[PDB]
Amino acid sequence: LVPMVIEQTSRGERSFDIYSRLLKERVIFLTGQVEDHMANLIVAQMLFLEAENPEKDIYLYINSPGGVITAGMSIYDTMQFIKPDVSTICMGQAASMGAFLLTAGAKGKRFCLPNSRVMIHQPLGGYQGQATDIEIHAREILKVKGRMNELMALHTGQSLEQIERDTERDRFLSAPEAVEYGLVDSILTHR
Amino acid sequence: LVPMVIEQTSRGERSFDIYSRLLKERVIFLTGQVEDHMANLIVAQMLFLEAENPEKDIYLYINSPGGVITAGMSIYDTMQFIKPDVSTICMGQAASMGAFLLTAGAKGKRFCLPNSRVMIHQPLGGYQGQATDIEIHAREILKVKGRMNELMALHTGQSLEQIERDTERDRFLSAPEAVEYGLVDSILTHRN
Amino acid sequence: LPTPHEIRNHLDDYVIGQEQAKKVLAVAVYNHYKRLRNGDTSNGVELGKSNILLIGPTGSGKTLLAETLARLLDVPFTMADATTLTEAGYVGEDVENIIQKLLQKSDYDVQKAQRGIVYIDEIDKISRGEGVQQALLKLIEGTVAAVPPQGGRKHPQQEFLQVDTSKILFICGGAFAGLDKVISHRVETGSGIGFGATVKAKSDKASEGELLAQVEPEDLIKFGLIPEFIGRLPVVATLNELSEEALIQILKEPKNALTKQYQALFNLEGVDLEFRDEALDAIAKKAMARKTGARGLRSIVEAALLDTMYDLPSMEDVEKVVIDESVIDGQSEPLLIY
Amino acid sequence: YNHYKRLRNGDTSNGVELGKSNILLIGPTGSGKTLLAETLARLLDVPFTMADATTLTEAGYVGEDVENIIQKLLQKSDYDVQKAQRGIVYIDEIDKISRKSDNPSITRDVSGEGVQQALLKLIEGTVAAVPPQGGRKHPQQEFLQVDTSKILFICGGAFAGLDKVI
Amino acid sequence: LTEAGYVGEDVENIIQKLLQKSDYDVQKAQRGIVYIDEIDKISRKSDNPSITRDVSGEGVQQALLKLIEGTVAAVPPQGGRKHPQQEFLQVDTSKILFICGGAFAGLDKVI
Amino acid sequence: NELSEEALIQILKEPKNALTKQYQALFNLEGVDLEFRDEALDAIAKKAMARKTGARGLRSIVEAALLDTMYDLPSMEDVEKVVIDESVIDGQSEPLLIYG
Amino acid sequence: LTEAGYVGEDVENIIQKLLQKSDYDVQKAQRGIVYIDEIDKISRKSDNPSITRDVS
Amino acid sequence: SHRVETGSGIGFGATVKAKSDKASEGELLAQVEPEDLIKFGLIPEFIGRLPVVATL
Amino acid sequence: RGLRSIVEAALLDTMYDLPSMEDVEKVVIDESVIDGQSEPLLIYG
Ligand SMILES: Nc1ncnc2c1ncn2[C@@H]1O[C@H](COP(=O)(O)OP(=O)(O)O)[C@@H](O)[C@H]1O
Ligand SMILES: Nc1ncnc2c1ncn2[C@@H]1O[C@H](COP(=O)(O)OP(=O)(O)O)[C@@H](O)[C@H]1O
Repeated sequence: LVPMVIEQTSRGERSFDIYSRLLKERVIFLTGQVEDHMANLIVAQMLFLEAENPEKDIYLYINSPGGVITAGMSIYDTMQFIKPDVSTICMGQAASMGAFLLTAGAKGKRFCLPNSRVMIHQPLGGYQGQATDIEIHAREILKVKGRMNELMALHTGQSLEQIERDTERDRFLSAPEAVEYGLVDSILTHR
Repeated sequence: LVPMVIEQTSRGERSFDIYSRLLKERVIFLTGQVEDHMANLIVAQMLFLEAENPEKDIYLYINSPGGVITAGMSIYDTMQFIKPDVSTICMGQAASMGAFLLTAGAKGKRFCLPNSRVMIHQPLGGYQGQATDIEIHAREILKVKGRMNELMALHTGQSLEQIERDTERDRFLSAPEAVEYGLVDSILTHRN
Repeated sequence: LPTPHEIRNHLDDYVIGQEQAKKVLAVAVYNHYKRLRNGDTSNGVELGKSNILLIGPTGSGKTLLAETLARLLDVPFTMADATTLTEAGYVGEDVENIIQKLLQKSDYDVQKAQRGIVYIDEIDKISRGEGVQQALLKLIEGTVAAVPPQGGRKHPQQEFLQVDTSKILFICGGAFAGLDKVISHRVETGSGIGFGATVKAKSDKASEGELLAQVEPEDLIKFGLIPEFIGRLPVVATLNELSEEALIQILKEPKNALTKQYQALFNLEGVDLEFRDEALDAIAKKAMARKTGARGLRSIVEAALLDTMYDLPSMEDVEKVVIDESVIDGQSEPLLIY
Repeated sequence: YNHYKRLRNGDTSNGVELGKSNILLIGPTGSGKTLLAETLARLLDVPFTMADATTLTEAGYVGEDVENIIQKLLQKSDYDVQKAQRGIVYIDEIDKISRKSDNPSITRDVSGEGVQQALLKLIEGTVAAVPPQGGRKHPQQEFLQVDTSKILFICGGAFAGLDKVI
Repeated sequence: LTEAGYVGEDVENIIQKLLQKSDYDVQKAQRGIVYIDEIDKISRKSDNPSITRDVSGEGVQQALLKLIEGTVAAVPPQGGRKHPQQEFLQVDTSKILFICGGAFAGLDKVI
Repeated sequence: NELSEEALIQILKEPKNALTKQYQALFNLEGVDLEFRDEALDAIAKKAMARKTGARGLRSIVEAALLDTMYDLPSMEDVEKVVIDESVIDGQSEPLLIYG
Repeated sequence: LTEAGYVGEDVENIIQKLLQKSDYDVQKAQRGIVYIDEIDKISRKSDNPSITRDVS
Repeated sequence: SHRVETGSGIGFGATVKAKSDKASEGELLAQVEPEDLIKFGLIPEFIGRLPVVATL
Repeated sequence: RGLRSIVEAALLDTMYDLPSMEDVEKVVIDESVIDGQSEPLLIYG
């Protein structure tokens, strides 16, 4: 049961859920496995905030053990498409898809907590059917892998070759390691 | 279900949930298996209270059997980041994750009820796959073990070596024993 | 009709730390008097009244600025409160009553009374009653209000004195505590809860001084003020705050300083008084915590000097008296010289 | 111009009795509605005054009475009912008197519908008991019979939201 | 018109207006005609209990109940020349015809 | 009908009791002429429309622009005329002062 | 005490009463003291329709 | 009291104020200010003219 | 009472300019003027 918070102003008092109250401050919560339904909700929040103010920055708190790749690209493309700079803050952890969205944030506005764990790996997929269909799907997932690595290299700043070797297998990273790698810009230790 | 309550204010009578009413008084309830969904809810509550009054303290009531480390670690970093002190009270029990958050509270403000039981153990996990992958995950969980023990030693004040030996297996600590170990400071036997 | 610079000098004698606000009031009041002074109105053009709007914290000197100007340029001065007129019942009677109060000090002279300076405070409270603002704007824009002639048991409608409010200067002071948040949202980042937000609520409010200086009509309408009322208040003066050090200066720097008042009282008695600088910070610190601004200074000093005032007349051989920070705390007794 | 003609034609040699037509200025705030009324007093020969509808309230309540409108018109007219009868009146903020929606009227709305009911006879023309000055209606005989049949009325207000209705 | 004891005008004032046309002649006034417009305005707002006193509404009707059938109304002698020695005139409305009229908006819904 | 940006500019100079003429007369009696350039009138109207204050807001805009000069002009001497332009409205440049 | 011109009382008579005690000597009268008891009973109140005017 | 009453908390570490030690007229009137007197009905100018306040 | 509004609107512009006109002996109003498509006829002597 989400709690209700009261916002008091001269005009009057309004009651909001904890998640909706923070939305007014351009704070979006990314939680759980990435999927079409949850991703669609996050996209709606980005467009809504863009209409209210296309200049103010938007904050994105990422805590998720990855998920569907297609759903993730919708969020990534939306962030780059809209004019407002989307800040990314890693809470708890950021898996393959979470890390891609984390590093996708605006340059200089990517943060992570000191004890956060960042893990990056190559895409996972499978197909059952005829050999001809397998080649079609196998070519598709490989293109996605190369495409994702290219984007990660762009934001991180590392070479494409270095990103391929590192992302071949699961590579757990810490907050200080992420800073040097390029996934994030700075750590938010204290206020 | 949750029983509604009435709060009297200058404007007039107002209706509040039992949990929401306590949230207005800087009281957060940590209950059940620690998971990503509930952790983000607690984090949102903390950040909201910080804006209202960063000077006033926050009271976290911990009654849970533990859970995920990643989810629990998001609350620890939030508590240390915000300026207001986060008071931790142990109700019923505080397992591995509940104990880390309990001892992580502000120095001198950590409390525990007399009949509460505080249990601490080392992280547990598992992986299935190739030997190469197992080595990667085995190194990761071991680093987390050292990370958690390092922080636990800082708050409790005990040496890292002692914490490592004590947390090698499940260890149950009563409310008085926790005071000596350093997990808490005082016991709230009766209101004074 | 002194120049604005000269008017500012007089205000500086009694008010300190609000130099910027003095500039706004000096030029605004100069124009109002200039219009009255230029009563000939030879050219067809008609001059329009300009009303000031003072936005500052409690005990910042809003009220003191009103009467100080009247003292320089002798004119009747009256004060009113928005809370008094929020009844919303027969508002016409109370608004004209304000002019009746002004006429008491103006010898019931319409010409002299028209030049008076009216002051109002706590305007934020009515902002949200909406109806009371409808009546208030008429008074500022200009309206003729009939008043009885110098009291009397009774008088006919013919003898009733009618005074035009168009020639009277109205100062609607106020303290908008919540307006600072609205300005920060519009001007600064619109984040107050997140990690990147600014929640440095140390109570210093140093930013509030320059933040409130950016006041625009947009922030006022959000506060609940109607646009029509805002339009009748073109001039805006903003006081930032009274600092702890500023309070120490107010204790002695003003002409009619608080310390000088008590010092004179002791001097005629036959014993001099000395106020150490250490005692001043103790008094200033107490006022800051109480949040009364300069108002609390009088009460704090009177209580500290109450004990000595009771025994000093009966006592003798006290050549001089000295005060220190210990006396302000109450643990110590004022030092006596023999 | 027609108003002056009616006063000029006060003799009424013909059997026909000239009627009165009132104006309703509907416009957004800041469009000069109030300015138009103020710009007429300069040239207007007959007494003219301005008032606010929000202050007005139904009779028998602590807010105000509509008869007070004539008191203001009498101030300019030197309390002479003869010439005041040939005056003009302006009523501002008439939009606030409208009922909002779905009201059963059990509350006996005073600020709204009550004010309209009292003005009805006033606009078309009826004798009104006006106190001398600064007085409220009471059993006392301090009243002045004023006729509003020949007094023009110009109700001006900013009907916010009317565009959506249209 | 409003209930007695309130700021609004009293019901008895109607007789005073009729005495101005007849030169304050009680005999000629007792046989006069009266017209009360906007009678629909003084109506209970579909609330028989009437929690709050409807001085402007229901109260006016109660005051007029005895006036229409007949009552010895009291009014000033001659426009209140001097408040001392009022000697309020006695006027009986038993023979005074009354013609009330108003537009009852919403009555069609009831019928 | 609601006022437009072009109409606001007309209101500043065309009316007999125009806001500009009020300040001009205030300065003329002192002995210093006053002039407003068309570039400044357009900026003043834009600010009112930008802030939605309307015609009433024009007084506030003029007050702020001439706040500095009105304070120092009486004390100052040898000021024959003052010239205002769009640069004054934004605050980047102080109002030009002509010396005799 | 009530507003001037009303049946209740006039505030100005307080000074006259002080003179009777001092035998009308302006010199010593100015050195007198006044005690207005029940000051809270004249607290401002909202307008009442039934009452003609709030004299107090 | 409405102005200087801190209020009662709900948590374990909060301070609960029972009706026994709620408040009293003594020690409450001593904290009187001009703003509270104005609400009672006294004129603000009247209060300003009376700086000395003797509270029993 | 609605009739007065219809007539005033139709003759609003006419009455505004009628005094300035010269030798206007008669005026005629027809159905074409009510809807607004046409303007009232002005006869000059
Ligand atoms: N600079 C100053 N010098 C001397 N006295 C001051 C100064 N500032 C404030 N005061 C005193 O403190 C009071 C502050 O309260 P006031 O001006 O009435 O405003 P408010 O009604 O907002 O409290 C002044 O009226 C005056 O008595
Ligand atoms: N065309 C105009 N010329 C001059 N002033 C105008 C004009 N239009 C509007 N105003 C301004 O509008 C105000 C008068 O109307 P206003 O008070 O806004 O009406 P209302 O009270 O009906 O909203 C004044 O500030 C006046 O100068």
